[PDB]
Order: sequence, then C-alpha cells, then structure tokens
Amino acid sequence: IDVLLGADDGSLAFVPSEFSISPGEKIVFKNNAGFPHNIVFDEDSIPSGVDASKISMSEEDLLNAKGETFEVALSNKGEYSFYCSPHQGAGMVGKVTVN
Ligand SMILES: [Cu+]
Repeated sequence: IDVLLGADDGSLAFVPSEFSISPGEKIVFKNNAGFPHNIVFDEDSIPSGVDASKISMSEEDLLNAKGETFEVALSNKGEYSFYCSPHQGAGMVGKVTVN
C-alpha cells in the first residue's frame, strides 16, 4: 500500500491516513509535498508487545527529499496509531489496522 507524505494540494496529511492491511503487506510511505516528514508509531498506541523501534523512524530521523520512502511491514494484528513528528499538531497523523 502506498501512502503519500503530504497531499497533492500541499496539505500536511498522510494519504490515506486510515487504512487496513493484512500481516507482512508492505506499507511504502513516500515523500510527496511539504517534506521533510517522518513516520513514528506511537509506542502507547500499538499492539501488545510490539517493539515500536522495529517499525518506526525515530522522531529525529527525517525523509528529506521528494520521492524518498520509508517501508515497513507490520505483523501483529490490531490497531497502530502513527504520526509525523514535526507536523503532528498540524494534524499529520494516521491509524493502520492489521487484520
Ligand atoms: Cu510530516
């Protein structure tokens, strides 16, 4: 599943921001507009026992250039909330459900 980092109109959003997937399916987060961006899973809002570091950028890490990507596949079922660190308050957040 491809997820744009920044919408095509410049909005500071993941597109899509809420979506499902099945275990092992690639998520490719791609810098689109308004970069730098990053993808951080919220360590308090992911499934029991999941290591957020295995699936996240750190908050200090950035994707700098247009078209740069961060790929992650999730395994464990349940809800995972994530955000872009520098743009979280602007509303650049999302939630993926592994089902
Ligand atoms: Cu961002």
